[PDB]
Amino acid sequence: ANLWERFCNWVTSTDNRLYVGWFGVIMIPTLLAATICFVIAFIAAPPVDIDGIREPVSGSLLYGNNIITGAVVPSSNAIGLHFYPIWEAASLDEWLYNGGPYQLIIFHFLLGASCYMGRQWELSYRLGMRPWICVAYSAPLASAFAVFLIYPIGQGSFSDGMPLGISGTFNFMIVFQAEHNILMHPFHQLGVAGVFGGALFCAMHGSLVTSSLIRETTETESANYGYKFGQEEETYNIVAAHGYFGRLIFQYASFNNSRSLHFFLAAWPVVGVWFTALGISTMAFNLNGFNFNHSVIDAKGNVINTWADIINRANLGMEVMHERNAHNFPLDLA
Amino acid sequence: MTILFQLALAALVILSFVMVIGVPVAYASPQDWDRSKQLIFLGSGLWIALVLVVGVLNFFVV
Amino acid sequence: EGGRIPLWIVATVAGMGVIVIVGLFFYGAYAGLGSSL
Amino acid sequence: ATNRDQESSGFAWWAGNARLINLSGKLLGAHVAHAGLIVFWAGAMTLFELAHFIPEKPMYEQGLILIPHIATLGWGVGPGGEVVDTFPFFVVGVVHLISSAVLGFGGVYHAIRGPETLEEYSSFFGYDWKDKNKMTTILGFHLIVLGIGALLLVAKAMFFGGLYDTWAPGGGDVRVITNPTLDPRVIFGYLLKSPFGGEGWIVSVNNLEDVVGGHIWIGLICIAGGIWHILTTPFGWARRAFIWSGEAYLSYSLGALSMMGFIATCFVWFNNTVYPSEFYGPTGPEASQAQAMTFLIRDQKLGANVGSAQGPTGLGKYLMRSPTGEIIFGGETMRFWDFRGPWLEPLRGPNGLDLNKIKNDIQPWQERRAAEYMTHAPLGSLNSVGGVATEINSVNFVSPRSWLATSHFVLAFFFLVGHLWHAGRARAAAAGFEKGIDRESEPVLSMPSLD
Amino acid sequence: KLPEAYAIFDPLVDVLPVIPVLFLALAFVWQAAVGFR
Amino acid sequence: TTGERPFSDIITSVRYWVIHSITIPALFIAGWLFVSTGLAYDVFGTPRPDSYYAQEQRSIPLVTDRFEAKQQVETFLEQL
Amino acid sequence: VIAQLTMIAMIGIAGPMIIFLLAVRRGNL
Amino acid sequence: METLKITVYIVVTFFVLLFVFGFLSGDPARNPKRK
Amino acid sequence: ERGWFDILDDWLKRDRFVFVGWSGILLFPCAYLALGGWLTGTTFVTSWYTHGLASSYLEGCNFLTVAVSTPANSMGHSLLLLWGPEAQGDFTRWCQLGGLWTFIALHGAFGLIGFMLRQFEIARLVGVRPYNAIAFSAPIAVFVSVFLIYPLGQSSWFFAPSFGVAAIFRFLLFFQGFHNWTLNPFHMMGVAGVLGGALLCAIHGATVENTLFQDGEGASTFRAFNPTQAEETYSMVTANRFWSQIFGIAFSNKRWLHFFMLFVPVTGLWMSAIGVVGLALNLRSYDFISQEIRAAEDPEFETFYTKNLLLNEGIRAWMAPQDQPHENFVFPEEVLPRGNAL
Ligand code: CLA
Ligand code: CLA
Ligand code: CLA
Ligand code: CLA
Ligand SMILES: CC(C)=CCC/C(C)=C/CC/C(C)=C/CC/C(C)=C/CC/C(C)=C/CC/C(C)=C/CC/C(C)=C/CC/C(C)=C/CC/C(C)=C/CC1=CC(=O)C(C)=C(C)C1=O
Ligand SMILES: CC1=C(/C=C/C(C)=C/C=C/C(C)=C/C=C/C=C(C)/C=C/C=C(C)/C=C/C2=C(C)CCCC2(C)C)C(C)(C)CCC1
Ligand SMILES: CC1=C(/C=C/C(C)=C/C=C/C(C)=C/C=C/C=C(C)/C=C/C=C(C)/C=C/C2=C(C)CCCC2(C)C)C(C)(C)CCC1
Ligand SMILES: CC1=C(/C=C/C(C)=C/C=C/C(C)=C/C=C/C=C(C)/C=C/C=C(C)/C=C/C2=C(C)CCCC2(C)C)C(C)(C)CCC1
Ligand SMILES: CC1=C(/C=C/C(C)=C/C=C/C(C)=C/C=C/C=C(C)/C=C/C=C(C)/C=C/C2=C(C)CCCC2(C)C)C(C)(C)CCC1
Ligand SMILES: CCCCCCCCCCCCO[C@@H]1O[C@H](CO)[C@@H](O[C@H]2O[C@H](CO)[C@@H](O)[C@H](O)[C@H]2O)[C@H](O)[C@H]1O
Ligand SMILES: CCCCCCCCCCCCO[C@@H]1O[C@H](CO)[C@@H](O[C@H]2O[C@H](CO)[C@@H](O)[C@H](O)[C@H]2O)[C@H](O)[C@H]1O
Ligand SMILES: [Cl-]
Ligand SMILES: [Cl-]
Ligand SMILES: [Fe+2]
Ligand SMILES: [Mg+2]
Ligand SMILES: [Mg+2]
Repeated sequence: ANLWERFCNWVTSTDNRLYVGWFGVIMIPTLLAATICFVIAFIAAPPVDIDGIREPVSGSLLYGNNIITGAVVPSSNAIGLHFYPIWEAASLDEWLYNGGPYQLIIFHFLLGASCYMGRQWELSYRLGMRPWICVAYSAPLASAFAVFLIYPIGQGSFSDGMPLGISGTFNFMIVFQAEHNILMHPFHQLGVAGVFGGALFCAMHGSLVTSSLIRETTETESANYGYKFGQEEETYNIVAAHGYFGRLIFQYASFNNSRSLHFFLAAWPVVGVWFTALGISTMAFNLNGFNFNHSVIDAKGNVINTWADIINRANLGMEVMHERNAHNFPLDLA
Repeated sequence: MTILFQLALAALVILSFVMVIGVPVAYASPQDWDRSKQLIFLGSGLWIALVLVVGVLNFFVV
Repeated sequence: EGGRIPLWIVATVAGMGVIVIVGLFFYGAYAGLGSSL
Repeated sequence: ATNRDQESSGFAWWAGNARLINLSGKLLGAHVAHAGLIVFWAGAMTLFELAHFIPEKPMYEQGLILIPHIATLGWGVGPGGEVVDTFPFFVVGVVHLISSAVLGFGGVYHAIRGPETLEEYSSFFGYDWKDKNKMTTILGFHLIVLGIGALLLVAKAMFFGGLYDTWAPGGGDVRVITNPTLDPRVIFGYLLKSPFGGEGWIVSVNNLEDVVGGHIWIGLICIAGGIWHILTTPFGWARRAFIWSGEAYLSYSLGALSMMGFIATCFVWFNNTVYPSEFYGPTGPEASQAQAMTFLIRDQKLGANVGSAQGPTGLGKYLMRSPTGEIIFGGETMRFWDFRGPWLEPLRGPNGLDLNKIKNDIQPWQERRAAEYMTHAPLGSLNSVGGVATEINSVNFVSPRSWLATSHFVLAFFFLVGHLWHAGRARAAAAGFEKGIDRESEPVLSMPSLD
Repeated sequence: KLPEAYAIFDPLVDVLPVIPVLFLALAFVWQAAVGFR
Repeated sequence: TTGERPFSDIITSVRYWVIHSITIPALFIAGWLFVSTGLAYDVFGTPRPDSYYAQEQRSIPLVTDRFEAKQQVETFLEQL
Repeated sequence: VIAQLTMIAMIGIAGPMIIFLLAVRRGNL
Repeated sequence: METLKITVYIVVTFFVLLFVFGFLSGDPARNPKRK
Repeated sequence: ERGWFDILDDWLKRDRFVFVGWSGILLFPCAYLALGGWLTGTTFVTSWYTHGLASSYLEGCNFLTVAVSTPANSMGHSLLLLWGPEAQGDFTRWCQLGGLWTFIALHGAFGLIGFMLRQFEIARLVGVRPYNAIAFSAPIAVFVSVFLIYPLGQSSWFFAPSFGVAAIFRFLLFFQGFHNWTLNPFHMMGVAGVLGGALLCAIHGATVENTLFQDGEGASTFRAFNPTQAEETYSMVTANRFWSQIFGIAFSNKRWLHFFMLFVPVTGLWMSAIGVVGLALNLRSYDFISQEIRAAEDPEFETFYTKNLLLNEGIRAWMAPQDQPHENFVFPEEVLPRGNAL
C-alpha cells in the first residue's frame, strides 16, 4: 500500500511488543523528554530560587543531596504561572537558576501521562476488551494533575507545585496541613479510607484466593506450578473461599459472585482516590478542612480545648516557620 | 387587597400541593382516567389563573 | 407474623428517621455546646 | 414493564436510565422533567437568597451566588454595586419557579402518560440515533436557540439598561454599551492568547465592549451554524471519524461540558469583570495585592520611604521589579503582579506601579477598598470559618469565588470521567464487545505471540 | 428580605431549595416499591 | 441458610412492630432522660459547663500523682 | 421553628404518598 | 534561543498532525470485530 | 454417652448466622467491650483531668473531635484496673483518670487475638489453608507496636494514640515534629505497601472487569457468572497481552498474582511496625549527619531536608505547652521560633 497507510497500520499494530497507537505518538516523545530532563536535573542541576527571594535551594546529587533529600525544585515564585520554556531565558544559566527544568518536566509528564490513559482505552479497543481500565487509571492521574497543576493555578504559582523529590514531597505535605488543615477535610479522609481500604481488600482477596487453591502440586514444589497460563478452569474454589469468609463475618457480608467482588475491588480505591484528588483540587481554591478551633466554650466563656485545638497548635508551628524569609505582611493569603 | 391577595396566594399553594400529588397518581392510574383528565384540565386552568391573579395583585400590596 | 408491612415502606420510614436524627445533630453543631458561640 | 426490568431491558436498576435509549417519548419526558429541576433550583434558590438578604452587607458576606449573577446584568444595583431595588431579584426568582411547574408538567406527562416512542405518532419529533441528518437538524435547532440566548445578553447590554461595569470611569456603575467590539482580530485574538500567566486566554477579557461584541459574534455564528446543520448532512470524512449512537453523542457532550466546567472554574477564580468583586468578593490575587497596598499605605503614613525600603531578602519590602522590569508589589504577592483592578490602576503608569502617584495620590477610597479586600480574601473552612486554617472561630465567611470554583472543578472532573466511561462504552458497543469477549472468537488467540 | 406581603411564606421559602434532592431520593422509594427489578 | 427466620420476614410483620413501637421509643426516652436529668454527668464525672473552673482560676485541674489522683480530683471538686 | 419543620414534613411525605397511593390502587409503577 | 524555539514548534506541530491525521484514518474500523 | 467437652464443641460449632466457636469465647466479650467502651467514653466521658480537654458529645464535641483519651503522664504505664490502687473501685474516678483507655486497649488486644484465632478455627473447619489469618498478623503488628510497645518505651501511656479521629491526627503531626517519622525508611516501606496494595486492588479489579468473557446477553454483566462454574470468568491470556503491551510486563500466573496481593500490603505494615518499635526508644531517622555538618559551616547551603527540620522545630515549640501539660512549659513569646511577619 501507500506510505501513510502502512505507517498507520504499524502505529496501530496489535503485534508490536509495546503498543504504540495514536496516543502513543504524543506519549513517547513527551515522556522521554520529561524522563531525560528529570534524570539530568536530579543528578546535576544547580540550586533553584523556588520562593523568588534569591535564596536558592539545592536539589541535585552533585550539589550535596542524597536520594532522600534530592529533588527537582519547583520554578521561582517571581515567575508565578508564567510560561517559562528554555527559549524565554537569556541563557541556560538563568533558566537553571529560576527552576526551568521543573516546568519542562511536569508539562511533558502530565501530557504524556494523559496520553498513557488514552493509550489504555486504545489498546483495549484493538484487543476487543471492555474499555474501563483507563477509568481506574484516571484516579492516580487526577492526583498528579492536582499537585503539579491545579494547586499551582489556585495559589497563583508553580513554586507551590509539589517538588519532584522525596523530602520535597514531605515539605509540600506539611505546608499543605498548615494552610488547609487537610487532615480535617472529608475528601482527604475519603482518600485514607480508599488507600487503607484498598490495602485491606488487597490483602483480603490475595489471602482468600490463596486459601482456596486447588491441590495440583506435591510438597516439594511451589503451588504456583499448579496454574498454567491460559488454562480454561479456575485455579481456586470460590465456593470454599465464600464458605470461609461468610462464616468469618456473616454469609451476606461475603461475595460469591467474582464479577461483583472484582468490581468492588476496582471501585473502592478508585473512588476514594478520586475524592482525595478533589480534596487537593478544591483546597487549591482555599475551601479547607473543618475548623473547630475554640468551638467548645464553658459557662463563663473560657475556651475548653479539644483535640482540634491541639492540631491547631501544631499547624501554627508549621505556619510560622515555613518559608521563613518570604513573608513581609501578617497574613499568608496564598 | 392585602387579604384577597393572601388568600389568592394560599389558594395557589394548596392547589399546587394537590396537583403535585394528583397529577402523577392520575396519569399512572388504570381506571377512572376520564374523570381524571377533566380535573387535570380544570386544576391546570385554575392554577394558571391564580398565578395571573397573584401577579396582578402583587402590585396593589407592594 | 407474615409479610404484612411491605419492606419498601419500612426502608423509607427508617431511612427518614436516620435523616431526621442526623439532621438534628447538624443543627446542634450550630447551637448550644460546640457552637463556638 | 415495557423494558422495565433487567430480564427484558438487559440493564439493571442502577443503570435504569439506559432502558430509555430507544424510547424517544419517555426519554423526552426525562429530559423535560430534568430541565424543570434546573429551572426549579434557579427560582427557589433565588427566593431563598432574597429572603436571607440584608442589602447593606456585601453580597459576598452572605453566601449568595445567584443574586450576584442578576446584579452583574445591571438589575437592582447602582453606583459601587449598592443595592437600590430588590424587586428585579424577586421577579427572576418567581418567574423561574413558575416556569418550572410547566416544564415539570410536560416532563411528567411525557414520562408516564404520553406515547413511549414518538416515531409512530410523528416523523418530525421521532428520531433514530443513526439518522445522521435528523441528528444534525435537531442540533441545528438547539444552535439557533443558543444563538438567540447570546443575543439576549447583547439586547440587555445595548437596549435594556446595560450591564454592571466595575471599570466605569469615576467608579463602578451600570452602563449602556454603545460601541461593542466587532473587529474579528480582537474577538478571535482572545482565543489564540496563551492560557499561562499574564495572558489567560479568554479569562483575560477585561472590558464589557469585548464581552458584548463577543456575544454578537457567537449569536450569529450559532444561528448560521444551526441553519447549516438543518440544510446539510455530515460529510464523508465526519462519517468515518465518529461513532453514530445515542451513547456516543452523550459522550461528546460530556467532554464538552467538562471542558466548560474547567473554564468556568478559572473564570470565577481570576476574572473580575464579568464576576465583579463588588458582588463576588475579591479574587485570590486581588486580596494578596490588596494586603501589600494596605501595609504600604500604613507604613508610608508613618514615614517610610517605600521605594527605598529593602526587605530582609534584599528585594524591596513594598516594591520590586517583575522579571520584565515593571514596578510591582513585593513579598509573596510578587506572583500576583498580572492582577488588574479598578482600585489599583490609578497608581499604575507605563512602567508599572508609579512611585510619585503612590507617594501623593492614594485616595481614602483606595485605602478602604484595599482593607476590605485584604480582609475578605477567598480563604476559609468547609464549615465557613473565614480566614486561614489556624484562625479562631468568629467570622462566618467563605467567598462565593471559592464555592463556585470548587463546585465546578468537582463537576468538570466527574464529567471528564463520564466522557471516558461513555466514549469507551460507545466504541465497544458499536463494535460488538461491550458485554465481554466471545470465548470461541477471543481475538488475542488469533494474534501472533509477542515473543 | 422578601417584600412584606410575602413574609408569612418565609418558612416555606426556606425549604423549597432542598426539593430537587428529594426527587433523587424518590427514585429509590419508587425502585424499592417495584423490588429493584 | 442457617435456620433463623429471615430478617425481612421479621421486620415486615405486625407482631414485630407491636413490640418495637413500645421498646424503641422507651429506650430513646430513657437515654434522653439520662442526659436531661444530669445523671450522665455524675455517673461519668464529666464537668457541666459551669464546673470546669472555679470563678477566678485559669489553672487546669490536671492529675499529678498516681496513687492519690483519686483524692486530687476529690480536692479539685471541693474547691469549686 | 414549627412552621419550617411542618412545611418540610408535608413536602417530604408528598413523594412517598404518590408511591403509596399508586401501589394501593395497583397503578402503573 | 530563537532557533530552539522554531525547532521545538516544528517538532510539536509534526507530532500533533500525526495524532490528528492518525485518528482521522479510519479509526473506528481498527478493532477485531464489527467494522 | 460422649463427653461434655465434645458436647460443648458441637454446640460452639453449630452452623448459625454468626459463627461462634471456641475462639468466640475470647473474641466476643473483648470486641464488644472495646467497642462499647469507645462508644461510652466518646459519648459521655471527659479528658479534663488527664489532658485538660473536652472529649465527649456530652461536652459539645462532634464525631471528628471526640475521643477516649490516654491517662495522665503521672499514671506511668499503670494497668489502671478498676479495682487497682489508683481508682480503688470507684467507677467515676476511674473514668476521670483515663481507665477507659487501658480498658479499650487491653480488651482490643485480646479481641484481635480472638479474631485471628477465629480465622484459624474457621479455616480448619471449612478445610482451607489459613492465609487470611496469616495476613491478619500485619494489623496485629501495627496495633501492638503503636498502642502498646510505643508508649511502653516512652514515659507513659499518655503518649500512646488516644482513640479518636482528631486525636489520631494529632498523633501523626507529633510524630512529624518530634520523630521526623516521614524520613524513616521503615515508614517509607509502609507507605509503599499501602499505596502499592491499593494500586493492586484497583488494577486487578479493573482488569478482571475489562477482560470478562461474554457469558450472558445482559448489558449489566454481573448475572453472567455462577459460583459453581468450573471456567475462568475473564481472559488471563487477553489481560496478559494488554499489560505486556501497555506497561512492558504482566502477570501470567494467577496463583503468583494473588499471593503477591497478600505479600505487598502485609509486608508494608510489618515494616512500619518495626519503625515504630524504634521510635518507642526515640531511635529515629531524624537527621543526616553530613547535611548537618555542611549546613552548619555553610550558611548558603539549603535543601528540602533542612527546610523540613525548621517546620519540626516550629511544631515542637508551638504544640508542646498545650500537648504536654504535665511539663508546665511556659515559653515566653520572645523564644518562640518564627520566620518573618508570621
Ligand atoms: C432526573 C432524574 C430522573 C428522571 C427525570 C428519570 C426518568 C425516567 N426514568 Mg430514571 N432513575 C433515576 C432518575 C431519573 N429517572 C435514578 C436516580 C434511578 C436510580 C434509582 C433511576 C432508575 C430508573 C429505572 C430502573 C427506570 C427508570 C425509568 C425512567 C422513566 C419511566 C419512569 C416510570 O415508569 O415511572 C413509574 C413511577 C411512577 C408512576 C410513580 C410516580 C413517578 C412520577 C414521575 C413522580 C412525579 C412527582 C412530581 C412531584 C409530580 C409533579 C406534578 C406537577 C408538576 C403537576 C422516566 C423517563 C424506567 C424505564 O426506563 O422505562 C422505560 C425504568 O425502568 N429510571
Ligand atoms: C423540548 C420540549 C418538548 C418537545 C420536543 C415536545 C414534543 C411534543 N409534545 Mg410535549 N410538552 C412540553 C415540552 C415538549 N414537547 C412541555 C414543557 C409541556 C407542558 C406544557 C408539554 C405538554 C404536552 C402535551 C400535554 C402533549 C404534548 C404533545 C407533544 C407532541 C406534539 C407537539 C406539537 O405538535 O406541537 C406543535 C406546535 C405547537 C402546538 C405550537 C408551539 C407553541 C409553543 C408554546 C411555542 C414555543 C415558544 C418558546 C420557543 C418557548 C421555549 C421554552 C424554553 C425557554 C423552556 C410532540 C411529541 C402531545 C402528544 O404527545 O401527543 C400524543 C400532547 O398531548 N406536549
Ligand atoms: C454544539 C455545537 C456543534 C456540534 C456538536 C457540531 C457537530 C458537527 N459539525 Mg458543526 N458547526 C457549528 C456547531 C456544532 N457542530 C457551528 C456554530 C458552525 C458555524 C461556524 C458549524 C459549522 C460546521 C461546518 C462548516 C462543518 C461542521 C461539521 C460538523 C460535524 C463534524 C465536527 C467535527 O469534526 O469537529 C471536530 C474538529 C475538527 C476535525 C478540526 C480539527 C481539530 C482541531 C485541531 C481542534 C482544536 C481544539 C482545541 C481544544 C483548541 C481550541 C481553541 C483554538 C481556536 C486555538 C459534526 C456533525 C462538518 C460537517 O460535517 O458539515 C455537515 C463541517 O464541514 N460544522
Ligand atoms: C474473655 C473475656 C474477657 C477477657 C479476656 C478480659 C480481660 C480483661 N479484663 Mg474484662 N470483662 C469481661 C470479659 C473479659 N475481660 C466481661 C464479660 C466483663 C463484664 C463483667 C468484663 C469487665 C471488666 C472490667 C470492669 C475491667 C476488666 C479488666 C480486664 C483486664 C484485667 C482482668 C484481670 O486482671 O483479671 C484477673 C482475673 C483472671 C486472670 C481470672 C483468673 C482465673 C484463674 C485461671 C483461676 C484462679 C481462681 C482463684 C483460685 C479464685 C480464688 C481467689 C482467692 C484467693 C480469694 C483484662 C484486659 C479491667 C481493665 O480493663 O482495666 C483497665 C477492668 O477494670 N474487665
Ligand atoms: C464471657 C462471655 C459473655 C462469653 C460469651 C461469648 C458468646 C458465646 C457470645 C454469643 C453472643 C454474641 C455473638 C454476642 C455479640 C457481641 C458483639 C456484638 C460483638 C461485636 C464485635 C464487633 C462489632 C466487631 C466488628 C464488626 C465487623 C467485623 C464488621 C465488618 C464489616 C466489614 C467492612 C466487612 C467486610 C464486608 C465486605 C464489603 C467485604 C468485601 C471485601 C473483600 C473481603 C474482598 C475480598 C473477597 C471477598 C469474598 O467474599 C470472596 C469469596 C473472595 C474470594 C474475596 O476475595
Ligand atoms: C414549589 C412549591 C411546591 C412544590 C412542591 C414539590 C415539587 C414537591 C416535591 C416533593 C417530593 C419530590 C418529595 C419526595 C420525597 C422523598 C423522600 C422523603 C424520600 C426518601 C427516601 C428514603 C428514606 C430512602 C430509603 C431507602 C430505600 C427506599 C431503599 C434502600 C435503602 C434506603 C434506606 C436508602 C408546593 C406544592 C410546596 C407549593 C409551594 C411551592
Ligand atoms: C420522571 C421521573 C422522575 C422525575 C420527576 C421530576 C424530575 C419531576 C419534576 C417536576 C417539577 C420540576 C415540578 C415543579 C413544580 C413547581 C411548582 C408546583 C411551583 C409552584 C410555585 C408556587 C406555588 C409559588 C408560590 C409563591 C409565589 C408565587 C411568590 C413568592 C412566594 C411563593 C414561592 C410561595 C423520578 C426521578 C421521580 C423517577 C420516576 C420518573
Ligand atoms: C463570547 C465571548 C467571547 C468570544 C468567544 C468566541 C468567539 C468563541 C469561539 C469559540 C470557538 C470557535 C471554539 C471552538 C472549539 C472547538 C473544539 C472544542 C474542537 C474540538 C475537536 C475535537 C474534540 C476533535 C476530535 C477528533 C480529533 C482531534 C481527531 C479525529 C477524531 C476526532 C474527530 C474525535 C470573547 C472571548 C471575545 C469575550 C468574552 C465573551
Ligand atoms: C465501657 C464499660 C462497660 C461496657 C459498656 C458497654 C458494652 C457499652 C456499649 C455501648 C454501645 C454498644 C453503644 C452504642 C452506641 C451507638 C451509636 C451512638 C451509633 C450512632 C450512629 C450514627 C450516628 C450513624 C451514622 C451514619 C453512619 C455510621 C453511616 C451511614 C450514614 C450515617 C450518617 C447515618 C462495662 C459495663 C462492662 C464495664 C465498665 C466500662
Ligand atoms: C547524563 C547526565 C549525567 C550528569 C553527570 C554530570 C557530571 C559532569 C558535570 C560536573 C558538574 C558538577 O559541578 C559542580 O559545580 C559547583 C561549582 O559552582 C560545585 O559546588 C557545589 O559544591 C558542593 C558539593 O558537595 C555543593 O554541595 C553545593 O550546593 C555547590 O556549591 C559542585 O560541587 C560541583 O561538582
Ligand atoms: C491542527 C489540525 C489540522 C487538521 C485539520 C482537520 C481537517 C478535517 C478534514 C479531514 C479530511 C481528511 O479525510 C480523511 O483522511 C484520511 C487520511 O488518509 C482518510 O484515509 C484513510 O481511511 C482508511 C479507512 O479505514 C484508513 O484505513 C487508511 O489508512 C487511510 O488512508 C479518511 O478515510 C478520510 O476520511
Ligand atoms: Cl518551607
Ligand atoms: Cl508577603
Ligand atoms: Fe482475583
Ligand atoms: Mg450544640
Ligand atoms: Mg425565614
